[PDB]
Amino acid sequence: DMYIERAGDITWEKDAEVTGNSPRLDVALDESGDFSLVE
Amino acid sequence: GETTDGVYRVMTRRLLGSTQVGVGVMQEGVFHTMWHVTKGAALRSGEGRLDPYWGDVKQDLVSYCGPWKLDAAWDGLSEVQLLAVPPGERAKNIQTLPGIFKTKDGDIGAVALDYPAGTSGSPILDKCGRVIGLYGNGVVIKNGSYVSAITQGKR
Ligand SMILES: Nc1nnc(-c2cccs2)[nH]1
Repeated sequence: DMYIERAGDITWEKDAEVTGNSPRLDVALDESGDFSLVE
Repeated sequence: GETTDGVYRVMTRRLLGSTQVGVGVMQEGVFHTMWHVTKGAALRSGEGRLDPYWGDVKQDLVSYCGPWKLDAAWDGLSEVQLLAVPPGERAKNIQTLPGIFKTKDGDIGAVALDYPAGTSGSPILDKCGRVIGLYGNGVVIKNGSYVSAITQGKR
């Protein structure tokens, strides 16, 4: 069986660490909910 | 069980010790997570039970105790925050400018951040703290890096 445990409030943090890029990708979504790259 | 709004870890004792299989959002009395985290199974919250109410494998989403309540959307321009809840580690906010997944059926925001699989279900928020989707369903791109869709339901 699965159980849940609280981990925190949902709030925006002022001055949080800023990272990650912003790629623009062509993708396909199948019936199983899997994303794949289209080339 | 605990009904307080917030972010929650989804745990199991089926495997070795106590394992974090994912994360979810409690909002307006409804628990929201990704389908691949629970596979639609019932959940325990203290001595209480949370039963599935709605779910869809293709969207990779599930809600418990009521219908999907999260309806905020990324504005297509601004930075957002992943409120990452990794296994055995404190909740941490990461700010990022989303990229885009372009599909035959329209565009969706995407975040290029890599966390353990048990981080799936962590909420992505806008500047007002509204949940614009959940992290954890995405793809491995050319250079081997992970990019998650910003997955949002329909209210
Ligand atoms: N190949 C790979 N790298 N990161 C991942 C995931 C992160 C959150 C859910 S799956 N999967």
